[PDB]
Amino acid sequence: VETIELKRGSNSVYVQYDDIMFFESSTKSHRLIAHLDNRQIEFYGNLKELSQLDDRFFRCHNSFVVNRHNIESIDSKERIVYFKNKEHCYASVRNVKKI
DNA sequence: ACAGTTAAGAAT
DNA sequence: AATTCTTAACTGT
Repeated sequence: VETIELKRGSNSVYVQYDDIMFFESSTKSHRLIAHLDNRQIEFYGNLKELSQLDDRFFRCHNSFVVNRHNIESIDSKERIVYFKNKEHCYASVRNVKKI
């Protein structure tokens, strides 16, 4: 069991670490979006604390924390991180080396 | 180094 | 249970 509580104010949703492809910032202030296989969950959190949960969670961009276990491939020239579910996000110039 | 954008603290 | 203001730290080139 590697469970994370995604706190939502009137409720919480619980997911496994490896259900999560990546996290990004929401356009709602102080919310993030957890990208699961084919669902997304909005919750209260910050990307910094998620990257500190576990070494699989890597801060590849100011707006993205990726789950290394669910990365399918990486285009290092375009700085695109592709996930097993066929979503993608971006790594910043300063962080792309380290993924 | 630069001009523009944004994550997350403080308050409530 | 959510929202704004704020500003240091980030962004790509």
